[PDB]
Amino acid sequence: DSDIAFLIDGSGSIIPHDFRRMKEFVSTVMEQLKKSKTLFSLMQYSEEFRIHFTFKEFQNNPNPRSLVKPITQLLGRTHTATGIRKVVRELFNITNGARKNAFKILVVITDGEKFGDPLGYEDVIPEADREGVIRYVIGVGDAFRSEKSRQELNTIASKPPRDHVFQVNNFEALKTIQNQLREK
Amino acid sequence: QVQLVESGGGLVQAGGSLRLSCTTSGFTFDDYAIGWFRQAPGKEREGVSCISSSEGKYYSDSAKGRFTISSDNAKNTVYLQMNNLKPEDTAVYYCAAEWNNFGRLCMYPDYWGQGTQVTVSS
Ligand SMILES: [Mg+2]
Repeated sequence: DSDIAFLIDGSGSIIPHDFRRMKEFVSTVMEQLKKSKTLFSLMQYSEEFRIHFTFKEFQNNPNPRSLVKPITQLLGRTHTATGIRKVVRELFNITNGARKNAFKILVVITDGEKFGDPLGYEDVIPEADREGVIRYVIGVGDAFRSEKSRQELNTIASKPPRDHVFQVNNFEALKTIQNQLREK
Repeated sequence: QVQLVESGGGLVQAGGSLRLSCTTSGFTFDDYAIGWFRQAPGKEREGVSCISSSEGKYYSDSAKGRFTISSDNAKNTVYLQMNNLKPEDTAVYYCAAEWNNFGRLCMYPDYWGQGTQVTVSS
């Protein structure tokens, strides 16, 4: 009943330890939601974009360790706004195993420092809202330690921002999604 | 029960300094990150600073370099030392608390104090 898409920041600003912590965060969310009606898909972004597995591909091999372990960090600039657009258009397409009438969740894991993107958040959030994609945001590193990155997290987060911004150092985001999905 | 009581406000000349105090009670002090917000009337609201035992310290762009947030863990009180104050810093200063296990450094506080007036004149 729910299609959860991950968009992970692989840019040069994500240190290797945090990028590890992103990998085990995503793996734990999938692993906790196996044997349920949740399908999963992942895109890594920096200035280039790699779909490491689609909704259809997770359906054919629902092993979170096997899907996440070979993921290697891209580095480079931070094209977050373009990354948002590609997830909505490519990952949440029926051709990739996404379901039309499902609960659409995007999980963005970044440090909140878009850099070099030709697109703005103002240009991509209406597209996400049009498909009913609920957007959760996981701040990493020093994301919460500068006023610029914090106010960025609200712009990307869903309409009640207080329900949708969390940290990667805990799994409070997963509990909120689980409580959300149980309500659904 | 839950209280967040601001004190240390008032009128100060430009270039002066003030130390605000946020004396807290009615909750376990260590479970929460405590932060400072401000809103002058007819102006937008701003985050200023926050202190968490696990996530460290946060300062807004206007606050960094001038301001210092600190915590007296024994008396459950958080202080904001504000140096080099300016007339544009005139606002009602609120202290607030957020459950620290979210790890967000006071982005969405769960409790708000009543606020105290800080005035900065030339
Ligand atoms: Mg970067």
